[PDB]
Amino acid sequence: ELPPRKVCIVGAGVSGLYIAMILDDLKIPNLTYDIFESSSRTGGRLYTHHFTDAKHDYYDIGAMRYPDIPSMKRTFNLFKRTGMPLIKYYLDGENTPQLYNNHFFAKGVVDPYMVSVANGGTVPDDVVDSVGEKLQQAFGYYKEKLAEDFDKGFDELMLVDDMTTREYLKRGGPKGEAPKYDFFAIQWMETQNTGTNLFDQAFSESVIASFDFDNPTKPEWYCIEGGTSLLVDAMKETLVHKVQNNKRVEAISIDLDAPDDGNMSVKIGGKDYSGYSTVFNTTALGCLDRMDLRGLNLHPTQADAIRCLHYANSTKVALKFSYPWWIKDCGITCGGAASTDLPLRTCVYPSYNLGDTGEAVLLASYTWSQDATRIGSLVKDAPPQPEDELVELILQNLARLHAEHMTYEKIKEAYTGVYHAYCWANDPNVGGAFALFGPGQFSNLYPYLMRPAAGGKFHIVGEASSVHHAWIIGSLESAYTAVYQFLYKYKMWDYLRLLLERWQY
Amino acid sequence: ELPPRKVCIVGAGVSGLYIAMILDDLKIPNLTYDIFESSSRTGGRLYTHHFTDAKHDYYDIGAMRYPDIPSMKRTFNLFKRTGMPLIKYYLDGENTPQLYNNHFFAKGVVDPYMVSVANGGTVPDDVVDSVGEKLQQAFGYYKEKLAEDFDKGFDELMLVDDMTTREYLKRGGPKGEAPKYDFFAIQWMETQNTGTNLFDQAFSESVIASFDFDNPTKPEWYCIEGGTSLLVDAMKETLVHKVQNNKRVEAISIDLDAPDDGNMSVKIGGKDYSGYSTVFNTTALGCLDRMDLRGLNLHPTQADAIRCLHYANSTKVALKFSYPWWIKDCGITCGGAASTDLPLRTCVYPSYNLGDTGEAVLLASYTWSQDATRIGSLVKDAPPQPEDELVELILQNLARLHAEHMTYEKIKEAYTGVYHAYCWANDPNVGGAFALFGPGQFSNLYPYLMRPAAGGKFHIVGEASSVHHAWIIGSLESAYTAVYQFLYKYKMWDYLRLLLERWQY
Ligand SMILES: Cc1cc2nc3c(=O)[nH]c(=O)nc-3n(C[C@H](O)[C@H](O)[C@H](O)COP(=O)(O)OP(=O)(O)OC[C@H]3O[C@@H](n4cnc5c(N)ncnc54)[C@H](O)[C@@H]3O)c2cc1C
Ligand SMILES: Cc1cc2nc3c(=O)[nH]c(=O)nc-3n(C[C@H](O)[C@H](O)[C@H](O)COP(=O)(O)OP(=O)(O)OC[C@H]3O[C@@H](n4cnc5c(N)ncnc54)[C@H](O)[C@@H]3O)c2cc1C
Ligand SMILES: N[C@@H](Cc1ccc(O)cc1)C(=O)O
Ligand SMILES: N[C@@H](Cc1ccc(O)cc1)C(=O)O
Repeated sequence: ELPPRKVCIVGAGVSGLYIAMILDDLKIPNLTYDIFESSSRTGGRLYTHHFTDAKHDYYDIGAMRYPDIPSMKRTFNLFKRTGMPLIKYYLDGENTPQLYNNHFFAKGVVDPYMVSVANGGTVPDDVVDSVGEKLQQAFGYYKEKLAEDFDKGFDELMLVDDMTTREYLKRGGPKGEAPKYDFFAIQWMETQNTGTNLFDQAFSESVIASFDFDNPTKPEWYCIEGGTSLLVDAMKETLVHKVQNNKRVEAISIDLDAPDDGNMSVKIGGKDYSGYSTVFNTTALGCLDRMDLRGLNLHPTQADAIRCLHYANSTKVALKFSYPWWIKDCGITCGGAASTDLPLRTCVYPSYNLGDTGEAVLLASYTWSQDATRIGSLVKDAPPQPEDELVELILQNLARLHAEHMTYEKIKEAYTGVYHAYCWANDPNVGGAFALFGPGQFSNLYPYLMRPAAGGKFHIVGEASSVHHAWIIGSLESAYTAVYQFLYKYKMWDYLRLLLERWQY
Repeated sequence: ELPPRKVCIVGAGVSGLYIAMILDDLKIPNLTYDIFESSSRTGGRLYTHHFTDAKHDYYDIGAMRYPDIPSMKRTFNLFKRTGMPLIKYYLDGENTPQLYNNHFFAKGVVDPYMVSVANGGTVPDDVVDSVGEKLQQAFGYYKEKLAEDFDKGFDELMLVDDMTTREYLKRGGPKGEAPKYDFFAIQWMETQNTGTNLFDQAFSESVIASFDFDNPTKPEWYCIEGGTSLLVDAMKETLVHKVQNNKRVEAISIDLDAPDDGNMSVKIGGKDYSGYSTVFNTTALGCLDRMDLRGLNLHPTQADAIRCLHYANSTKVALKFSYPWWIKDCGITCGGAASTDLPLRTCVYPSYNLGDTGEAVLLASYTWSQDATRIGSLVKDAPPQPEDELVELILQNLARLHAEHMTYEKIKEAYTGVYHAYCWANDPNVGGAFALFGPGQFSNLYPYLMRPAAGGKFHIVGEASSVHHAWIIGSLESAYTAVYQFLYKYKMWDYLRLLLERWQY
C-alpha cells in the first residue's frame, strides 16, 4: 500500500491543469495535490476575451488555432477528451489583401511592391519574388526530417543551432555550400516570413516555425467554437482538487536533511506550505526567475537558462464593428489573414463568425517581437476614456489595407467604439508571449533547463520546457514527461505502466 | 532680403530643443518655427522624477551620467551654455557588492562565484576570471581607433558590422584569427558585460558601448545636481517660440506640385498645419513609423530602417529610505553600482546625496533588454494600492545583494513606502529606451535612414539618427547636422558660415 503523498503544481495554465488531469485519471492511492495560481484567473495563455455573452462576440488573446499534424496529436486528443466543439480554421482565405511599400500584391507580376533594385529599392531582383522558394531551400531538408520523426529531426537540427537565421542565410549554411544572401535579401525574407528582427534569433526556431505553419502535409486547421477558454473550463471542472487562485509562489525549497518523501515546500505571501514529495513549476521562466530558489540548489547553468532563455513579445488588438464589412464589402468571406508592413502587421479575419450579418469582431492586429512592443506601448490597463491613439492607428491602417474596397470614414462609421487589446510582455504573470530561443540556446542552455533537480523532485514544466515553443503541444508534452519522471522517481511501476498505457498515445 | 520661412520641429526632447536653440542663436531674418510635442511633458528621455521638492529627493528616469571624453564635448558645451550645476558622478565606488550564483565577489579569488567547469559550472576555467581581459582583446583595436578619430574609427568598425558580438567571439573575428569561444564562455562574458541577450545584437554596438563606459582615457564622470530636467528647463526658457504640448503629429507631407519654399505640412488631430519649408522629425523611430508618411515618398529602404532598426528596453526602479543604509551600514560611501544576476541586475548608489543623513533615494534597479522587460511587466501606470509585487521583489533582492551587512527586515523597516518605477518600452511617446542596432543595421540600413528626403527638406533626427546611440551626444550631433543641411539647402551661406563659426566646436 502506498504511503500518503502530496505534490505541488505551481500555476494553473494548460500544463498545470494537464498534470492534474493525468493524476486524476491515474487515481494513485493516497496521492493528493495543491494547485496554486497567482492570477485571479485560471488558464494562463489560454485566454478568451468575451465582449458580451453573445455567441461569437469574442476573440482569443492567447492560443486560437491548431494544425492537425502528427506532432500535435496529444493536443487533439485533449480536445477529444474534453468534448471541445472544433470548427474549421482558415489559415488562408479568399481575397485577403497584402500591402507592402503601399502597393498591393498581384499574382504573376514581377516585383508588385516595387522594392527591388530594378524598381529603385534594394531587395535583390532574384530574391524579391522568390522568398518562398528560397526559404524552402533553407528550411526544407530539416522540415522533411522533422516530418519523418520530430525528435530525430530535432537532434539533427541541433547540429546547426549555433547559427541565427540571418547567419545561416548570410554564410550559406554550416559549410558555405548553400546560397549566400546579402543583408537586404535577408531583410526582405524576414519581412515576408516573420516578425521584425526575428531572423536574429535561432535558425532552429525559424525552421520549427516553418514546420508548424507551412507543414509538408498541408494540414487542416481548427479552432474552438466559443473560444479556447472553453478548454480551461472543461479541465477545471474535472479537477479532484480545485485551483487555488491569488496564490503567488515566491520561493521553492527542499530540506535535504529530512528523511521523508515530503520534504519540499513553497512560500506564498510569506507563509510556508510544506510536505510536498515533488514540485512541478509550470510558470513562464521570467516568473520562475523571480522566485527565491536557493533552497533547491540548482545547477548554475540551469539557473542561467531560467534567466537567459529568450522570450518574444506578442500583442493582439480586436475591434467590434456593427457589421462584418470585410465579408460584405471586401469579399473576404472565409477567414485568412492580411499581411502588411504597416504597424498593425497582420489582420486576422475570424473563422467563427462567417455567417453573421450583425455585430462582428475583427482581430485587427496581431504582432510579434518589436512590432508587438510598439503596438503594446499603446495598450493601457485603463484605456483612454474621453482620443485613443491605438484605435485611431488601427482604423487608419485598416483603411489603407482595405483601400481597394473601403474608406477610413466607412470603417470608422462601422466601428462600434468597443475594442480590447492585450500585450503579453506586460502581463505580470507571464512577462512575454512565449519562448523563442536565441542562437545556441536550444543546444547549450535547454539541456540544463531540463536537468534533474532537487534529487529528481523538482520539474521545470511548460511550453518553454519543450521543443514545441508557443504551442499547446509543447505544454502538454512537457507535463506528460514530468509526470513520467515523478512516477519513476518513486518507483510506482503499476502506475507508470498505466501512464504509458493510457497517456503515451 | 530673406523671404519669410517657417520650419516644423516634431518633438521637444533634447534634439528638438537643440535645433530651436541653434536657430534662436543664429537669428536668421524672417525665419520662424513651430515645435509640436505629443506629451503634456517637455524633455522626452530627459526626465527627472521628483518625489518631493526637497534638495536631493529625485532620480533620473532617463539620462543621468556624462563621461568627460572628447567625443562628448558638444554635450558638455551645452551644459556650459545653459549653466548646468555639474557635480562628480562616481561610476565606480568603494565597497559595492557583486553577487552571482549567490556568491560575493572578492579580489584575488579564483572563480569566486563557483561557475567554472572545475567547480561544477560550465564556464571554461581560462575565461571565468578573465572576462575583462578577453573583451578588451575583442574590442580594443576598435576602441583605440575610435579614440584616435571617432568617424574614421567607426568607418573601420563598419567592415565587421555584419557580425553580432556572439558571432565575433564564436568565430574568432572576420578571418578566424582571433580567439574562438564556446557558447558558455560567451554567455559568461555577456552576463558580466551587459544586459541579458545583448551579445546577439551588433558587435559594433558592444564596441561603442565599451568605448563609452570603459574609455581608454579613464575619464571623469559628471551628473547634474538637481536632476537632468534642469537642462530641459533651461533650454525651454530661451525659446523664441514656445513648445506646443499635447500636439501629436500623425502625418507629414510635401506638395511637390507647389512651387513655394513652404510646401510641407503636418497633420495633428486630423487638422492640417501647412507652410513649412523644412520638417525636422525628432521622435523615436517607432513613433515615426506610426505616422502616415506617404506624402513624403520615402525611399523603401529608408522606410525599412524606420520600421526595423532595433531598440532596446530599459527600466528603472527607485525607492525612498528613511536613512541611507547603504552609506551608513554597508560602507558604500561614494556612489558606484552593485551588479548581480538577481532580477534587479544593477543597483546604482546616487552620487548626489552622499552627505545626507535623513531621507535618501536609491536607484535600486536599473535594467536593459529582457531583464528590463521582465521588471517592466511589474511596473504599472496606476501602482497597486494597498500588495505590490515589484516592491517586495526589490526589497528581497536588495537584502540578498547587501547580505554582508543588512537583513531584509532592516531594509524593509528603512523603506518609507514611497517608490517610483518606469519602463521606457511602455511609454507611448518613445516605445523603447534607445536604439541598439542588430547585426548589419549600422552598415546597411542606417545610411538609408540618413538619406536626403523630400528633395532635401525632411530630416530624421535624434539619437537613433547618429553613431552615438543612447547618449545626449547622439541627439545633439544629429540635430546639428540637420540644421547644417537645412541652411545648405536654402543656400543661406552667411548663416551656414555662422553655424560653423559658433556651433561646430
Ligand atoms: C499570443 C499567443 C498566441 C498563441 N497562439 C497559439 C495557437 O494558436 N495555438 C496553440 O496551440 N498555442 C498557441 N500559443 C501557446 C499556448 O497559448 C501556450 O503555449 C500555453 O497556453 C502555455 O501554457 P503553460 O501552462 O505552459 O504556461 P501558462 O499558460 O503561462 O501557465 C502558467 C501559469 O502560471 C501562473 N503563474 C505565474 N507565476 C506564478 C507564481 N509565482 N505562482 C503561481 N502561479 C504563477 C500564470 O498566471 C499562469 O496561469 C499562443 C500563445 C500566445 C501567448
Ligand atoms: C533609461 C535611459 C538612460 C539614459 N542614460 C543616459 C545617460 O546617462 N547619459 C546620456 O548622455 N544619455 C542617456 N540616455 C540617452 C538620452 O536620454 C537620449 O539619447 C536623449 O534624451 C534622446 O533625445 P531625442 O530628442 O533624440 O529623443 P526624445 O527624448 O525621445 O525626444 C523626442 C520627443 O518627441 C516626442 N514625440 C513622440 N512622438 C511624437 C509625435 N507623433 N508628435 C510630436 N512629438 C512626438 C516625444 O514625446 C519626445 O518628447 C538615456 C536614455 C534612456 C532612455
Ligand atoms: N503558435 C502561435 C505563435 C507562434 C508560433 C510559432 C513560433 O515559433 C512562435 C510563435 C500562433 O498560432 O500564432
Ligand atoms: N547611455 C545610457 C545607456 C546606454 C549606453 C550605451 C549603449 O550602447 C546603450 C545604452 C547609460 O548611461 O546608462
